[PDB]
This record gives sequence, C-alpha cells and structure tokens, in this order.
Amino acid sequence: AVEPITIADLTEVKLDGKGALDQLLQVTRLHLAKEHDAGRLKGQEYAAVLTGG
Amino acid sequence: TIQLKQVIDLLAEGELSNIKYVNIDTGALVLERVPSLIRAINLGVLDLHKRFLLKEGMLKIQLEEGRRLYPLRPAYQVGQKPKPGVPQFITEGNKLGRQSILKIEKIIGDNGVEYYLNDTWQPLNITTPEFDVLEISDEFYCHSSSKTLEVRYRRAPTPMKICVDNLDSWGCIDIDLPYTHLQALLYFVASRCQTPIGFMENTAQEGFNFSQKYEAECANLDAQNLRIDPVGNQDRFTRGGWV
Repeated sequence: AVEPITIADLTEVKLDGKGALDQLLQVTRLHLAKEHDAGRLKGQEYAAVLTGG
Repeated sequence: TIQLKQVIDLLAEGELSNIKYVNIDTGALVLERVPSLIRAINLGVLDLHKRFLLKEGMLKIQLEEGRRLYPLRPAYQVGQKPKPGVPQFITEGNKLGRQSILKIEKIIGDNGVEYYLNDTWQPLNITTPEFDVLEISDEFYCHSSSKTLEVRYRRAPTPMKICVDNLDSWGCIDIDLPYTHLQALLYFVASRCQTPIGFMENTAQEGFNFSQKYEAECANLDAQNLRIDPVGNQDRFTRGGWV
C-alpha cells in the first residue's frame, strides 16, 4: 500500500500536465483570463501577477 | 528608390529582438507574423511620404463643356476598369491608386498658362470642394481657350499586394523608399511595435524613447536637406515696365 510520491507526482514537465503545481497554475491562469476578458486587466499585470506568484 | 523586404526584416530583427514579433526564446528566428509587420511598414512609408515630398505625379484631363465637377478617382483613369456609368476622361499619367493624391499643387493648360488654385476672386480660379475633385465654374468655359489640363500633385506609393501563396518568398517585395528614410523607418516601426508591452520601470519607456529618436532623425534629415525643394525665381522683368 506504499505508493511512492515522486517528482512526476509533484509535476510533470508538460504545461497541460496533471501535477499539483501545474493545475494550481492553470486555475490561476483561468481566473486571470476571465478578469482580463472583462474590462479590468491589461496584458501586463497578467504577467506581473503570475511571475510574482 | 527600392529596397528588398528581406534586408528590412533582417535589420528590424536587431531592434525587435526583445519581443514576440521576430523571436522564439530559443534559437531566435523570424516567426510568421510577417503579415502584421508588412501592414505596419506600409503605414510607416505613408507617414514618411507625408513628412517629405520624395515624389510627384502628373495627369492629363480632357475637358468637356458644361461639366461642373471632375473627380480624380481610379475609375475615370485610362487603363483602369471602365465602369459603364462614368466616361474615362483621365487619359494619361501615373496609375492612380487609393492613396496617391496627397495634395494638388499645379494646374497647367495646353497654352502654357498657369491657373490659380483656391485663390478666391482671382481671374480664373479653380476650387477643390472635396480634396480630390475639381470644381470648374462656367466663366472658365467662357474664357478658357484650353481643351485640356495638366495636373501635378504630391504622391505616395501604392503598396504591393501580399498573398497567402506569396507567403513563400516575401523577399521579392520591394519597399519604395530611399535608404535614408529607411534608417528613419526603422525607428518608426520599432516604436509602434514596442509601445504596448512591458511592466518594469525601464522597460515601460522603450516606445517613448523610440518616438523621441524618430523625431530627432526626422529633424536631422530636414537639416541635411535630403528631399526635393523647389525654389522660385520669377522674372518680373518681361511684363513690360520693370526695366
């Protein structure tokens, strides 16, 4: 009953992977994308927030 | 007055290297936003032709008694498409395009006389009501003695048509400029392209800096006098009386 948690479990290198880091980044991207689609973000705060986070 | 598009893009690589337009982050090589780049370059060329003469054209209108308005549009010009509802009276001159007439400057009759343009109350005045049309009053016909007209105007080149099959080469396209205004065109394009990108203190000012350099270069070209400039020397001594 010992499943070894590995780097693949944390994150595989692909952008669309199923790693925890990957999916957290994806949900952050979705929230920012909706914010930009509404008239509330320019295309530069989008990058600033992500890089900070 | 031509330059290969290839050299233009190769050089603009050296100033657009920061951004998406020309570079993959790895092994920087030109992308396929070339359509957008060309659409920007055409605007730049038009702006430079606005700022300096660099060109002038000619036409030849065959008059028709009783006519009031003569529009100068590419449907009335010989060798163009003959729309049935219009008589093709522009019988000679540079091929007309959508942006060719920036300003009409001279009107010369068949006799060598020189008519007046937008000079009210002058003897035989010719008025332009809509910037591309000549309004000819009836007094002109009353005292004309001229069966044709010759028009000169400030030109801007007609950009070459890109095509989806033409995406193969894109290097046979020829921009119509002298090389000096090429050096200026580089800054123009770089400013327009770099304006809407960047969020750091020093990276938010590149568009402004390139605008400043563009203006400085235009001033330098004006100082060096690398454009056409007629200068008038009338006679004043043959009218009979000044001698």
